[PDB]
Amino acid sequence: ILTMLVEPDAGRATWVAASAYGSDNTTGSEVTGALTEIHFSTYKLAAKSFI
Amino acid sequence: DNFVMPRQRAVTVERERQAGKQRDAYYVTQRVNLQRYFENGVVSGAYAA
Repeated sequence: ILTMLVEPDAGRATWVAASAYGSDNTTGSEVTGALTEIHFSTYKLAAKSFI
Repeated sequence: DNFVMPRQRAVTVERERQAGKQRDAYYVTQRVNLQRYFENGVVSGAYAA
């Protein structure tokens, strides 16, 4: 088995209102994201004959 | 000359950065007091009650 890594999608920022300029909301929201993985595998093909 | 000025530390400024709000807080503190040696040596007048 071969395991590959897949990167997540994109987030977005926030437009802070003028009122919250001095509070702790000035930095805006937080963008989260986690990785993901996929897998590969194989199958077997065979045939025989006699003389 | 009956009064003194006990003091531990002078006036000190101290700035701090608060990146969570991008404000730059400023602090100034000092420690002082007013004490007299003996329980006498002051008189104050007053208006009529």
